[PDB]
Amino acid sequence: KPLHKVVVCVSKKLSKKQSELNGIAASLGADYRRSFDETVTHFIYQGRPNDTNREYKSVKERGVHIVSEHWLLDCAQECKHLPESLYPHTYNGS
Repeated sequence: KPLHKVVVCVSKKLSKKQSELNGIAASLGADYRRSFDETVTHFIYQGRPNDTNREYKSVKERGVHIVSEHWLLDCAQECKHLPESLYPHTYNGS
């Protein structure tokens, strides 16, 4: 369980795939919340440079890790806790 200290929350933006992303997180030992709260450590979000998305801005200011969906996908592929900084919300794929 590489993600044992993680609590993910899938952004509203990624609602279409929330169960998939939560399941990947749980497979790696993480917990998840269905909406954002003070227990979340990692917010899964896809956005753009200088993003004005409301939920993104809110989470950003709380200092929580904001990562691309590809952070979960690649952590699962590698069975490893990959660094968050390689997977900003502006990362769209390899």
